[PDB]
Amino acid sequence: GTILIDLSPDDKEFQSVEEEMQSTVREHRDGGHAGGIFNRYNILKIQKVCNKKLWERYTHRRKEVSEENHNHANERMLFHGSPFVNAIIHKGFDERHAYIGGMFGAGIYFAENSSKSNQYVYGIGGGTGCPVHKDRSCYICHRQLLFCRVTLGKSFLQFSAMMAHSPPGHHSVTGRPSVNGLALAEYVIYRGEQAYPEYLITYQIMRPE
Ligand SMILES: O=c1[nH]nc(Cl)c2ccccc12
Ligand SMILES: [Zn+2]
Repeated sequence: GTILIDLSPDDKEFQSVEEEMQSTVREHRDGGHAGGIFNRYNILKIQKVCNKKLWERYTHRRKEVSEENHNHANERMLFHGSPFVNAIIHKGFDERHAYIGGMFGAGIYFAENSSKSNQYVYGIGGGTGCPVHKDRSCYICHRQLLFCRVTLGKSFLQFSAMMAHSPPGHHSVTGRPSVNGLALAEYVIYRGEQAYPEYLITYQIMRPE
């Protein structure tokens, strides 16, 4: 079902996706423990993920949510890092991609900061790092992130001091850091059909000069 189309680095689509990656790196409170130490990426490949059944499943949900929310899907593009990226692009998001222990209950988490999603590429809190070197700051091994279409609908705003259900009458949760003024929002959805893994980004973190 799924096919991957490579974007040309010469294509403005590839460049705006790269731009969204690079411009949303920030420093993290763990000093790089989970995702490694870096200020920018070496982007290796960007692919468009194409799956007609998964897309129809997404837009069918999007229209439902839209209809329930002052005609507004509230659709965003957000990063998602996960060791199960191969399964997500083939079979879609589901409960086995839910972060049981997350701050906003058991759902599927996305971030505005690419560097926040990079923390999850090798597992929760970076797991034990790359499979080859066991290094959470590995500069050699190739990482992948998804840059996804996410339907938020009516989003419950939850300020944070940094499968379950949406709070009644809402279709997601906005987790908004209230202490770190440079940290962008995270978002949690509770139905796999509310996200589509539109781009697959293959990259390395770069060692700071
Ligand atoms: O990109 C992400 N992937 N996985 C998780 Cl649990 C997560 C949790 C918070 C913020 C971002 C992410
Ligand atoms: Zn490695």
